[PDB]
Amino acid sequence: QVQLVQSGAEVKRPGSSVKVSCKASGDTFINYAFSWVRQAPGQGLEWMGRIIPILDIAHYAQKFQGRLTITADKSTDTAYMELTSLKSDDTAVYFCARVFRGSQYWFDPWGQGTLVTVSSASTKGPSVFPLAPSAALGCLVKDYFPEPVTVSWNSGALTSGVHTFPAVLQSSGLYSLSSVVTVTYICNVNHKPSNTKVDKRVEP
Amino acid sequence: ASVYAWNRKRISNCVADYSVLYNSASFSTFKCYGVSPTKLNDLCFTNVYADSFVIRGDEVRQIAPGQTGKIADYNYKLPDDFTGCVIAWNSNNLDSKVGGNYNYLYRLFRKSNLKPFERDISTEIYQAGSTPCNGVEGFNCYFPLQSYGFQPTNGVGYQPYRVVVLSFELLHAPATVCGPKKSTNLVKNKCVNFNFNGLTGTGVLTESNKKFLPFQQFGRDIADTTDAVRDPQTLEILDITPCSFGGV
Amino acid sequence: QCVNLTTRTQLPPAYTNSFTRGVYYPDKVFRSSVLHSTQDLFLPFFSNVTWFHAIHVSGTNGTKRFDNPVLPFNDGVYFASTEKSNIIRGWIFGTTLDSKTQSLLIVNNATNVVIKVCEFQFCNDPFLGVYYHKNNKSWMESEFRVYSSANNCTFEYVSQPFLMDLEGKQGNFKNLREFVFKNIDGYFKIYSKHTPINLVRDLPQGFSALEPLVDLPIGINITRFQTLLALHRSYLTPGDSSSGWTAGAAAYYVGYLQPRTFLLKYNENGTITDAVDCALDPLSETKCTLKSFTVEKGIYQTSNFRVQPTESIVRFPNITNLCPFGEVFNATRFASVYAWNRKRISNCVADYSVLYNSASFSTFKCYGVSPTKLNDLCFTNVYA
Amino acid sequence: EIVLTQSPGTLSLSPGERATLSCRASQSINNRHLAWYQQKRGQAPRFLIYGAASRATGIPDRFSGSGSGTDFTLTISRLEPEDFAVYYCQQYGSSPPTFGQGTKVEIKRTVAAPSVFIFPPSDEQLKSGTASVVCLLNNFYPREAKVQWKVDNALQSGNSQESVTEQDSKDSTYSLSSTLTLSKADYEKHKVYACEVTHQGLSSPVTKSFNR
Ligand SMILES: *[C@@H]1O[C@H](CO)[C@@H](O)[C@H](O)[C@H]1NC(C)=O
Ligand SMILES: *[C@@H]1O[C@H](CO)[C@@H](O)[C@H](O)[C@H]1NC(C)=O
Ligand SMILES: *[C@@H]1O[C@H](CO)[C@@H](O)[C@H](O)[C@H]1NC(C)=O
Ligand SMILES: *[C@@H]1O[C@H](CO)[C@@H](O)[C@H](O)[C@H]1NC(C)=O
Ligand SMILES: *[C@@H]1O[C@H](CO)[C@@H](O)[C@H](O)[C@H]1NC(C)=O
Repeated sequence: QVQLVQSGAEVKRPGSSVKVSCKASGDTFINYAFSWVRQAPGQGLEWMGRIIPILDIAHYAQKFQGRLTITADKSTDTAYMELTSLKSDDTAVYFCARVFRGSQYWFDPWGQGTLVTVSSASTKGPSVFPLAPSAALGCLVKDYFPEPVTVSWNSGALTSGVHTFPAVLQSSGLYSLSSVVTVTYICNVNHKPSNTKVDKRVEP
Repeated sequence: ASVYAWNRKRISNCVADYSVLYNSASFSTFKCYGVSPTKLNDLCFTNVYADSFVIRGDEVRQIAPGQTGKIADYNYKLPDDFTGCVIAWNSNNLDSKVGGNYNYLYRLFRKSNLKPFERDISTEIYQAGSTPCNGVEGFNCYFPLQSYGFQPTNGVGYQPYRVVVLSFELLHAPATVCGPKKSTNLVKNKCVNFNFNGLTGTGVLTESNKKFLPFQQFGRDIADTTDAVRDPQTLEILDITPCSFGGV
Repeated sequence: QCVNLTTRTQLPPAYTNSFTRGVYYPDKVFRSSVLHSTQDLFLPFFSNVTWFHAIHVSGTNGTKRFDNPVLPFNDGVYFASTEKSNIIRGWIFGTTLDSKTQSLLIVNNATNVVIKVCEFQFCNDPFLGVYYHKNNKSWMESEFRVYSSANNCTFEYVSQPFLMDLEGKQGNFKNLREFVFKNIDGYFKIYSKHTPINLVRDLPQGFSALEPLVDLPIGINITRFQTLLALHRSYLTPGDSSSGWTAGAAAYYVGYLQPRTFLLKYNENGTITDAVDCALDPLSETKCTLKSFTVEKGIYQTSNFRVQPTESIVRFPNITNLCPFGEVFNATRFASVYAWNRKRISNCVADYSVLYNSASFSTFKCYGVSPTKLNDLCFTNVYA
Repeated sequence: EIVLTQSPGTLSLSPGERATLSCRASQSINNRHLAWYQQKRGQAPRFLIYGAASRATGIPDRFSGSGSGTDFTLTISRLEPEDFAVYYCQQYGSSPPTFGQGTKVEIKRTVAAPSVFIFPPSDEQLKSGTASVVCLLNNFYPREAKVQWKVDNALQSGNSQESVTEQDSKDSTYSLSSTLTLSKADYEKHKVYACEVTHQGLSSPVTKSFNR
């Protein structure tokens, strides 16, 4: 019934501002307030602020008074959240919540979250490497910023023990993953945001 | 503004005309309480007010001395001795947008009643039943304010009606809010029908030998009768002796 | 700025008696040779007022006392000032005085009398002061440290430029300035009556009517007020900026107004000369019921005596014949929406409180009557 | 009042046994104002219990919580396989809403040793300066891993500080990767290269390693 549809991922630039929406539905927009809560990777949740559509009052947190501006249009039933002067450590999943119109409230209805990455990089990233062993074989990628990458071994045929590891930025800044499967030999790497869906053969 | 946060406007030190508003043919209701819709341009008041709020059509009748209900007991209450004129008119042309205008609120729930001429902008959670709400909103815990939802496609009882409530007040203090009256010449030594700032009557206006204090303007006698006043224009003391009368 | 004064000797507050004080003009109508009775906010006769003082010459640690506390403003304050060197030169009115609401300011410097109604951030100890010099025998007033901030104003009103004395004088006090502050009908009425006297302590007795002074239409919430004094800081007694300050010699009395009935007498020239205060003693009650000031020998019926009810008792028959609410709610098997059952339970004393305050029913939408007051509505026959 | 700390942190429990999640608060919550959530992998948190006593809309009776002043406890009786996510706490008795850390409940199975595999650089690896030697630790039950990639004479990190985590797989197993990032400068001439794994259950299983 009550579905809080949000926007998608926003590839923004460092030192700028973003604007994430929250499409409210189900019930009336004026009988329920809305709060935004961010989630840093593996660091719990963090309450940023809350707005009252019926009262047009938006009281933020002590660490967001000045940079957080949350609005809400009572005509399209959409809650907006804008953050100015974004730092590098703002790659959190911003969630939308339909809180009550009281002083104390609980975040019962949630949304879907938006993984907005502020610190960004360039394009033309990954380049598959063979990594020939001397009992398994994998197609390793390196130095790609755009998150939505897919490394399907053998075009999705030998997907038995791939276990694609979560792409994490070790020391470069552009996170990378590795799909290593047990022992044709040509894998299939396809970058959805970019236009370089090249492949490579590995000789175990 | 809203009904629960009506704006009070103080009017003083000016000349106010009311005939141009009654004959404007735009105000729907022009009900006067304590005074008449006419014969008001010849009177002078001491301190009047001007309230402004927007209610619906079916609640315009509740803005009156003695009327009770929801908008007249929790948002704006008028006293039983209200001496003024209620002015309201339909405004379904700029206060009702497409989809619904939610910029007007009214207090729906309240613990006690509302004393006349009182403003309350508190937004605490109304504790209904017996369970303490403690700030949360849930069962037996309703929000005190509610939106109207003014839509242009509604009946005559669901359209915005801007209401202006003038609260006249006549006291013995120096009156400021006067009417459009032409000041004549002060005639003395003859029983004539005088017309002061609100103390009318007939009598022989002569010169008095008493001492009016700088703050005193009117005067009275041992039998609660006005026998001396102070001129509005000048600073002379005019003793009001009664007109000549007797028996035959 | 704020300067927290130190080196102040502590002393419990003293209390004096206001012998027939606080009577002002109730209205603005001239009346002569009449005994009109009024019922307004006056000061009761022989009332227990609070006495403040600042007398200290040298001592060992002295009797340092700078009485500027936060005092309540219930319905009006009868402010008297028996001074000789113009110590009390302003007041402060408000409710919180934390730069969060509208407040008054009645400061009286040596140039003007500022009555601005801006929103100030008042310190914990607002004060004024003069600066006496040794090379020059003048009195330079440059210690105006009352407020620090200046937010929105309501009614800013400056006064005409003058030259106040602000000199130090020793001897008997000869300046009695009474003030009756009151905030009713949105007007902050101020009264004043300056009367010379020759007294140093135990403020004299006598009748003195206070004429109105101003009718400032501010209409703000006034709950707590604080007096403003001026210290006579000089180079004779050195020290720190908050320790070397030297106080003068003054004393101000604070009172409270209560709704009382009076029988004030107007003179032949139209001035109040006496009052009866028909709430103090049966003698005054009789003097007012007889509409005079001199009673005769006899018995006079003044009022009536009625014992007021203390408690309240409500009695009703026993609550029996409970309606079978457990059958319709706590049932083994219910019917479908198609063949919905019917139950016209009537002739019963049903309590709808066990169903409202149950925390089990999800929805309790009461279409029609309110969710409450259902225990005060006697119906003929209800259905389920 | 503004501080919430999870006592368990992690809980390796078998499906069927009762669970106990605690949330310690600095000050005392007056009207037991605490709420519990459940955030699955790549999903939004799910509201479970309001007031730490009663479920909100349709949460089964298996999720129960106690009421206290400074320390609340959640009792997930008869734990099901689908109830394996991260649970959070939220105290709504103060002005700023504060959350907790999060307790992840995983599947408890038999302890299994990993299988070490080292991938030496390929042909086009020592010329581009992107040596990405991977040490694969697959099918190991204790996710606590202290793999010490001996890239030099000592157990230094150097250019191997990936620490790639994993997730709860279908067969309750986990896989860890240890890739390198150094160019053709350190690997071209060094002391020794042997992926050593100080895994919980063994001492130092080294298999298929090439020195220098
Ligand atoms: C005022 O009250 C004090 C005690 O608070 C008492 O000692 C004093 O005699 C009183 N003064 C009167 C009644 O005039
Ligand atoms: C005046 O009022 C405004 C808002 O009405 C407020 O922001 C400001 O601080 C006030 N004071 C001054 C000096 O502007
Ligand atoms: C004035 O302020 C005080 C401060 O607590 C408050 O108790 C009182 O109710 C206020 N009065 C009005 C009329 O708002
Ligand atoms: C009243 O005024 C007269 C002047 O006409 C004066 O002689 C008399 O003393 C006054 N009365 C009093 C009590 O001052
Ligand atoms: C039904 O039973 C419950 C518990 O036994 C009780 O609380 C409730 O009051 C009962 N219903 C009625 C209508 O009495």
